[PDB]
Amino acid sequence: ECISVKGRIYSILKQIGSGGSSKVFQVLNEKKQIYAIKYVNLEEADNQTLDSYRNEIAYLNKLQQHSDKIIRLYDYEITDQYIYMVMECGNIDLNSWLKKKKSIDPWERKSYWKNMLEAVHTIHQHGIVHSDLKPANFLIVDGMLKLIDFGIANQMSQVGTVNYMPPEAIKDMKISPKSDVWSLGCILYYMTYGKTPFQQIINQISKLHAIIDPNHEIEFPDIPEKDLQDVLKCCLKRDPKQRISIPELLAHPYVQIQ
Ligand SMILES: Clc1ccc2c(NCC3CC3)ncnc2c1
Repeated sequence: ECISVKGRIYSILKQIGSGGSSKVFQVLNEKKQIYAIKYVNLEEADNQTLDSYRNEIAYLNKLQQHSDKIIRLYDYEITDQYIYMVMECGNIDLNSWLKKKKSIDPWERKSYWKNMLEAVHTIHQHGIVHSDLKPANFLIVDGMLKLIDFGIANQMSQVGTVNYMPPEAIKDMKISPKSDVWSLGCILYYMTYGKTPFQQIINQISKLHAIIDPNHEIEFPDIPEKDLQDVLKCCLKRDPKQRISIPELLAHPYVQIQ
């Protein structure tokens, strides 16, 4: 089984990415170099959907040259019927790795955090707020985290967590770069304490109520890394104005010292 993209033939090893109008394949070029090919079927896509797809592709292509913490787009083919994207394969996505992980090495966690800040800072610098950050949006490649997507794509049953959702998004029923800081904060909180801040709340309506409720205090059990603890408290402030920024996070002792 094979796919051609801009003349070049790729043999398929397996399917990574599953279901929807979109599939991801692990593939090899004729020199046996490994890649991921993202395949999108465009037959049922309206113009607004199409426009979001072209817009994410254009941004991914542009911002590549600005950080190596953003996934590599090598090439693509795009017609009225389909998109093929030839991309960096990597080793494993962050969520699948975290699921099979007993505990995280403090050094690795700090390193992943640095990568995540770098990727997200980069998109913010070009006017993009992701607004839907989770572990699955990060790919581990040679012990480096890379951002897989920018959250621009429009649309593609018991999945789609609200665990990383910021309070101002829920009260808004504005989104800003601080919204990404919250979700990053929930990812780091999960890498620190083994769960996300509101993961205990069974009912989703209740969960959303806890997220926005000032009287609902998030717990920050004492840990050896006091700087890590402070990062979490700064990221998980409900008021976006008082929430720490990415530039402030990049100067934080947690990422700078030792
Ligand atoms: Cl676009 C893209 C590229 C690679 C992905 C990936 N790679 C890890 C799979 C073991 C090969 N895992 C999950 N999603 C991916 C998405």
